[PDB]
Amino acid sequence: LNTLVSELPEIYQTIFGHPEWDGDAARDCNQRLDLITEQYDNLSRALGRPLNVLDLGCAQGFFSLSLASKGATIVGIDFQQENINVCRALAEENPDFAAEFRVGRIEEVIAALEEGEFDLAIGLSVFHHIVHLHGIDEVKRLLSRLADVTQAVILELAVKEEPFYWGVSQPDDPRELIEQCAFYRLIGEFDRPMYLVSNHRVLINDFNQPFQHWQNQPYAGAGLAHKRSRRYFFGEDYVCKFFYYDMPHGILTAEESQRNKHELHNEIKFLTQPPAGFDAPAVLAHGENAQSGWLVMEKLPGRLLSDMLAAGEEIDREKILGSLLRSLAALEKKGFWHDDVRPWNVMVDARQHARLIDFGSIVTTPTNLVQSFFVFVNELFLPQPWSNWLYAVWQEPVERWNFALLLALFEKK
Ligand SMILES: Nc1ncnc2c1ncn2[C@@H]1O[C@H](COP(=O)(O)OP(=O)(O)OP(=O)(O)O)[C@@H](O)[C@H]1O
Ligand SMILES: C[S@@+](CC[C@H](N)C(=O)[O-])C[C@H]1O[C@@H](n2cnc3c(N)ncnc32)[C@H](O)[C@@H]1O
Ligand SMILES: [Mg+2]
Ligand SMILES: [Mg+2]
Repeated sequence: LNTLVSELPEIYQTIFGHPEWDGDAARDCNQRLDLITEQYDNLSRALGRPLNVLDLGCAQGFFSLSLASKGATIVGIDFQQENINVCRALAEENPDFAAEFRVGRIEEVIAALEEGEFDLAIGLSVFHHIVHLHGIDEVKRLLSRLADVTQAVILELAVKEEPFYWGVSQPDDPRELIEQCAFYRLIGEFDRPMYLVSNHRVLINDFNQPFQHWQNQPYAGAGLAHKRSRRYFFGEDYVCKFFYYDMPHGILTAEESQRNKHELHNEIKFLTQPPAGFDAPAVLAHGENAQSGWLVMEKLPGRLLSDMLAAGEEIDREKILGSLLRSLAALEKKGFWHDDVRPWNVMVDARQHARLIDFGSIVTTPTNLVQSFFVFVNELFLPQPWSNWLYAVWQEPVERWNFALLLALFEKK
């Protein structure tokens, strides 16, 4: 071992189980391990078993042995013979660690990966070299591939502003390397951001679950209103709203950024403590960091009224309207209003019962929202008896218009 460590061109990491070398090492390593193992455990638990882990550019093997040290079956790749020779030496000293090391290039290793081989892959301070060599677009395709064949990827990414010659080749924002992947979240920063990424699972600390589908817009036909700053992930029994407070390319203004904040805090305040006698979807998890915030809630069944109308579906307008008026009256009695009641925020189930979603639209201060509900009634459809209903409402003075009165009048023929 002694000789193998002199044979290293550089001592990059702490050498595992050998404090004699801790001054020679360029990187102290512990702060980043505690974040990596914290995520190892989360995903280990969610999968229900120990993990297969791929350590890309493993250096002197510190992170792979540290993980093998907890039942992980690891593979370590580095393109320097000297590095792996040290890795195996350390692995031989720890003989019951399931630990294997290969001399290889990340580009080829990733190219040859089959889906499921590894649950977790780790790429710390290595992709910048590859961006310099092969370019931004080639590295995005490597990382898409790597995310597709694993459940989770941890990356620590060098940034352009660093005073090295390869800095100029890097994108403006390190998020440019991973924004094409479905899910990403910043989990730390050192002296360099560290991201947890996945194309298969929502990875929040208390909510680690696969998703079947995700979208970068709220509904068919929403356009680009949120400038792609909100992501929506659909599981079996949940929906996760993930809002970025800040985006690459500077595209989100300060006001757009506040909008993402207010709307999310507000929804959480509401769903966390909803007014008695109001069936609101349950909060399964929520949190935020400096970059973003998230809310995970129970998935209501059915389809958006907007899509049912788009597909020309046969709907019961009486049942949709009554159920929707019953809950708007109910909210109103308890001092709440929804300021965005439109087809695309109404979910309709198989029995034609209608529920609101998008509860960040809730305000707690009436006629102006009733007025606007007439646009909704109009989008919904005037035949009778709904022409009479509406004229009955219009005989009252506008100041008197509210949802109790819309509902009362609607219950008379
Ligand atoms: N509880 C839920 N159950 C089922 N689907 C939901 C639920 N919450 C949200 N959705 C779906 O996710 C989409 C986005 O949700 P929502 O409309 O609440 O987000 P938003 O960010 O407020 O967007 P916008 O205000 O632009 O409509 C909805 O259009 C709907 O398809
Ligand atoms: C700066 S280090 C990072 C070490 C370790 N992941 C960490 O952060 O502690 C970069 C490592 O990646 C290896 N490396 C760089 N480019 C590589 C490539 N294309 N293929 C394989 N290994 C590479 C180097 O040999 C070196 O050990
Ligand atoms: Mg909506
Ligand atoms: Mg909304």
